[PDB]
Amino acid sequence: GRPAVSASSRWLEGIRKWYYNAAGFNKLGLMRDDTIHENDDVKEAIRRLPENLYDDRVFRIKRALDLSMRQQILPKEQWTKYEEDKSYLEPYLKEVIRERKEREEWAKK
Amino acid sequence: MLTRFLGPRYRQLARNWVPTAQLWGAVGAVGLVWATDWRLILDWVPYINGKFK
Amino acid sequence: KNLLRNALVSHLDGTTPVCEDIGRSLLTYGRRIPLAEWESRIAEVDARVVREVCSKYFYDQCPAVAGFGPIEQLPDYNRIRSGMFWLRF
Amino acid sequence: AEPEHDHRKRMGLKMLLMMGLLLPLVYAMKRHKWSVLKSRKLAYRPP
Amino acid sequence: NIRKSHPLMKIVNNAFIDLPAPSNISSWWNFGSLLGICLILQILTGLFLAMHYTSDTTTAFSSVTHICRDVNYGWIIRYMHANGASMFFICLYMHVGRGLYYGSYTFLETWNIGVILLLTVMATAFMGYVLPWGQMSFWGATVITNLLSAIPYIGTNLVEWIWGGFSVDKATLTRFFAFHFILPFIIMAIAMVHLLFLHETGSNNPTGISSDVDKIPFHPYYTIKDILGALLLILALMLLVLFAPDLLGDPDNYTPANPLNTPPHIKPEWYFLFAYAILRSIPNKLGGVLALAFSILILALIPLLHTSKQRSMMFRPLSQCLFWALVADLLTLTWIGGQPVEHPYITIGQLASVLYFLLILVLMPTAGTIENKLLKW
Ligand code: HEM
Ligand code: HEM
Ligand SMILES: C[C@@]1(c2ccc(Oc3ccccc3)cc2)OC(=O)N(Nc2ccccc2)C1=O
Repeated sequence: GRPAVSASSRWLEGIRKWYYNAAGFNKLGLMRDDTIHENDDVKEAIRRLPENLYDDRVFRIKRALDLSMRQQILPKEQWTKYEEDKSYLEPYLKEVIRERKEREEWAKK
Repeated sequence: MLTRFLGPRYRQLARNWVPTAQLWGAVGAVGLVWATDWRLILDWVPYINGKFK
Repeated sequence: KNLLRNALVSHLDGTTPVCEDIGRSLLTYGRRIPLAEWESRIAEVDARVVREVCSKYFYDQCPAVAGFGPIEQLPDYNRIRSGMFWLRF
Repeated sequence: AEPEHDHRKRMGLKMLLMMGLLLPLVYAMKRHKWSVLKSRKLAYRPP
Repeated sequence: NIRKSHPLMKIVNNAFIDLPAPSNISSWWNFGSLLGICLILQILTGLFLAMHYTSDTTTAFSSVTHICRDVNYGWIIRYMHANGASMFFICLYMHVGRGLYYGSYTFLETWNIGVILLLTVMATAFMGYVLPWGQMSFWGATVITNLLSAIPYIGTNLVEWIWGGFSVDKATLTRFFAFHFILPFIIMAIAMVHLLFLHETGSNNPTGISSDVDKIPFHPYYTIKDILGALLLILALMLLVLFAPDLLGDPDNYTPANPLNTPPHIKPEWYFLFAYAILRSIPNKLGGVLALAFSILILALIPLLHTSKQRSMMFRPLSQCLFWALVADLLTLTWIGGQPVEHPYITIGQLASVLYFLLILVLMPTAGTIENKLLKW
């Protein structure tokens, strides 16, 4: 249940990395998880972050909102590099989705 | 019973606001005059004689 | 005015405060400035003087603002700046 | 068909002439007030 | 003293002075206040025109000319009204586009109220246009009214009902004057309700990311941004009134009444063009009007088709391309709606019609889903 690497996977990665650059949130210093739409599952995931991450995301978002108002971007040297982009919210979000889905399955019986 | 506002401090208050209240009337007069083109009043300002005779 | 008189005199009570006053007055004013001179300065102040002197430093003047802590509700600078003048005046 | 034709363009003149005064001015009023935000600087200083 | 305690100024303060608003809202956000200015504009000029217009079949066309020739400055007031109606639609369009692009429709209630506000003004402008009893006013009134006749079983009792007769006549011009006078007051109430629901969350912004960490007071900032932008709405309005009074205005309304003779090529106002093309595309009575209704009623399905993990399209290259293809498609519908129902045009017009729906109901949602996958979300 493992071995493979592929020139193709790199193409897929290359297509993702391409879109990531095209999306452009990294020009504002943002990270992927900073751009997620806050629905309830998400608000709760934000709520569960430890202080450091919680604070970092706040500052990044402020930095971006401030750029947006000036319609500027960060120097290229400071864009968030795909692959240096931390999925910090994911595991909390996945867990909050799991527990909700559990509640839902209980509500069915 | 309006005697609550009768005393030295109130008289000094009244004084400090006289120039302001005066100047506000200045603004109101000139402003009413100029918005209705007060024929009467205006005919006396040197220029602004855009009513010949 | 009276509050200043009491403060002035209440302060220069004991060797240390008087010493500090002699020492630093000479640094700043060059002389000592005896209680009595301060008294005459204070006496000269009346409402007019307050109005004029305040107007000069305060009226329609750009302030310096420093804030630390839970300051989300601290007014915007433009808003603070607009509080430095009165539209009825 | 259009009796007003001549007054309209005299007004019309005045509209561009006035607009050419007010536009730059009102624009400058807004930049003045927005100065404070446009040049503000941020710094993050976590423990 | 205080703005905050007085039962009345407290509303003002909470709506226009201390309301926390995103530091980053764009020019695209200016349209809501411009829509308010439009409504007030329509209201004032509308009113003064009512002090001189008469609602009877005979003197209707005439009273309007009385205004343009006899009544002091009626011409300027009349043109501001007409050109104000166009601006109002220009603003609706931008405002609705801004909401789509930026995901603003996710504020369910306020977006749903907006749709109602859209239909209300369209209803309003229709009744308005009929008022001078010109050729297009009459035939346009005839076309649009007859749509209702497509409705099965009750279709004809309804048109005759709304007519107050056997065709657009006397009774209709008078009732249209009445409904056209009250509608903007009713619009005004819906708009306050629109603004109420919006304040519950405050404004969205270009990034689609919460701005609670970087809110600024509506007052000094949006107060001036809105002023500046009002002056721009005004320049654009005057340009029309003062240099191009007849530019959007069809030449045929300058000729009275002909229930007997339909003009060769009747052409909608402008802001109905795209919808007119859609209705026309399909050669069916029922299906045309159904397609027509759906063409507007679709806005309320938009929120169910949101598929992306992001709110705005700011970081969404695919959706962006499809969005503009939508705009470009609408612009095509507009061109086509103003053209004769013939060879090149009907086919172009049918393909643009499937595209509009194809891209909203299927293309956009599929782009959102592949953008998510591309991001590993
Ligand atoms: C205060 C409520 C309103 C009143 C009292 C009012 C009054 C009138 C009157 C008396 C006319 C016929 C005179 C003329 O055609 O110039 C008219 C026409 C019209 N109004 Fe209104 N109206 C009001 C709100 C609106 C609204 C909301 C709109 C939509 C923006 C609107 C757009 C029109 C249009 C398109 C016409 C036909 C203009 C033309 O080409 O002559 N008005 N209105
Ligand atoms: C009488 C017609 C309308 C009026 C008077 C009106 C007024 C406003 C105002 C004042 C705002 C505040 C900020 C801004 O400028 O964006 C706003 C925002 C909004 N309106 Fe309207 N609007 C009208 C038509 C619509 C329509 C047709 C829709 C959608 C069908 C709509 C949905 C929204 C939404 C979703 C927002 C969210 C703000 C954002 O996300 O940026 N409104 N409107
Ligand atoms: C101004 C106008 C109008 C106004 C509002 C409308 O409402 C809508 C606008 C867009 C989409 C749906 C309805 C439609 C037409 O009223 C009117 O008589 N016409 N003229 C017309 C000409 C040919 C066919 C049908 C109508 C309009 O354009």
